[PDB]
Amino acid sequence: VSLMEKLKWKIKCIENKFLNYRLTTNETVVAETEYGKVKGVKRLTVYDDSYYSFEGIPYAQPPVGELRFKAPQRPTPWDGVRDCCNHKDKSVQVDFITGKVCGSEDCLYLSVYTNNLNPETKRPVLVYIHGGDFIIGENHRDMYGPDYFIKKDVVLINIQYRLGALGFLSLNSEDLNVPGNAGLKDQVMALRWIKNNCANFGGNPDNITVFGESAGAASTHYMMLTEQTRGLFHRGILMSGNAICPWANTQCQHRAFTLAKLAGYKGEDNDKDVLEFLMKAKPQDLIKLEEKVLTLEERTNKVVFPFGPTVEPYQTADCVLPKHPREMVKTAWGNSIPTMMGNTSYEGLFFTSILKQMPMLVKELETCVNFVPSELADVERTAPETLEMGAKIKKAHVTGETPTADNFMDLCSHIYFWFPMHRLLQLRFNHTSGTPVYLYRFDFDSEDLINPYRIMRSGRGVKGVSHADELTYFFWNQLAKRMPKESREYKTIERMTGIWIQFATTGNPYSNEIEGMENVSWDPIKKSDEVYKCLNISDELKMIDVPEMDKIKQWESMFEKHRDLF
Repeated sequence: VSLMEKLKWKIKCIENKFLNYRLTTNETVVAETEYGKVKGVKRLTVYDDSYYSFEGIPYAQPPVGELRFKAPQRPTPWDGVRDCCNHKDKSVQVDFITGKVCGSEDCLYLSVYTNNLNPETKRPVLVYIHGGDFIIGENHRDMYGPDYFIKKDVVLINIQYRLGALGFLSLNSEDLNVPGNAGLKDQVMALRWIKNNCANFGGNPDNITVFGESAGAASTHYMMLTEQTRGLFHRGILMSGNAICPWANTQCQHRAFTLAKLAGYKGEDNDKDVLEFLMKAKPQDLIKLEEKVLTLEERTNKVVFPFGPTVEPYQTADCVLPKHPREMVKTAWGNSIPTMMGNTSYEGLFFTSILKQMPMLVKELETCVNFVPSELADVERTAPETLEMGAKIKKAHVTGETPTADNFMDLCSHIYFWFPMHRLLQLRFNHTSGTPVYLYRFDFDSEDLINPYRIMRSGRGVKGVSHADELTYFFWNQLAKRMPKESREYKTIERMTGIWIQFATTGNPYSNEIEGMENVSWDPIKKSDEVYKCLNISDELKMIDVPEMDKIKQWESMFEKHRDLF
């Protein structure tokens, strides 16, 4: 991120602070929770809608001291009224713009928003789990403002969960009670809080929808797979990701020692001594060093992040992932709830600035062997069969004589998003009883309204609908502005929030009340479908054959002689 962009961001931060003051009213309100009373405040939006805001509701004990690296524990109840009129800190992380460590270990909070605390009818509850690769993100309204959803009669809840090594350390030794996935266990505890408390805010505990984007989509999927959450919610929406994406989990049990060593540990590699050192470390030090943890071998093998969701090495009471997610799909309770899945029309445009920093990456398209699924490839990636599989990937994405950066980004859309979605759909049809799954494709391009992710990819002036570009149409953020009612952007806000709310309400995303949806016949995907249909969201709403299907089929063809692994 350039120094000019950093200055513009700082300016936006300050301006956003004073806008948020002007949007605060003097009306506060008290609501009940199982742990004690909370005070919220009525806020305005720039469109002059209003909503009651409760931020900083604890769903777990602060995971500090001996609770670091442990599963979340239930919070301590209080007498009196807890002030929830301001946000709490985010989980310790490297700030995506400034490059500096920020946040706090005291981060296990959720925020609840509704336009009416005493409505005449119990309301759909929508629960957003943010993305950020399990290493960044927050529920702060400078990125996740509820301003668009609260136009309608729903309850919206935005959770936090532990990130990085603090959320995802895993150790093999059963005696230490650090099996992994603390951050997913935070999500479980938040979902339990929501089921038990949403009625106090006007919500319907029999009608909860969980949704998330990127790592938040993998998280939502993990919440639909684990027995820990069986029956806690009733619809799921996976936006640009799922739990069988290659980036969504890793076996990180040996990496705690490496982190400890980077942080000054002088002892031997045994879990007990490694843990005692890590329990004494400053959390900023651990998070700052995480970028150095992956070894030369792991980088060679394209491991993306050192710490993340993992298959837990032994069983505990709070265990979230007892087997690989592909195996968990086969018995998952969430296969039996209405599900919606989708991606943007140019996911891989996310990698724009990486390709600018490392132009030589395009040389990987010469043979494409490094993109062959690891379960199909020989270790050296020199076997004739592996070369043949790489050639099939190359045919799918290299459209001209010389591979280009755009070819690379198109490949990225498939390896990270479309192909795992296809593999999940096909796996799941073998373990569900007709519960519907609906596909969307977000294909609306604008630079008149943006979100901070565009700054990350150095995406100013870049055309195309990148990963995370849809979040602009769901959440207010500090870069947003009021848009005219007749503008294409305003209409897209209404359509996206409208479709999500309609799906959350009924489990069917179609409604004749959404502008431009009147002539839409949106069927879910059937086991017998050879070509997926999706609702393509552009300036118009249209059912189409998924344009990516041909390339999806070319990826699938690598498994023709290895169908047991598909």
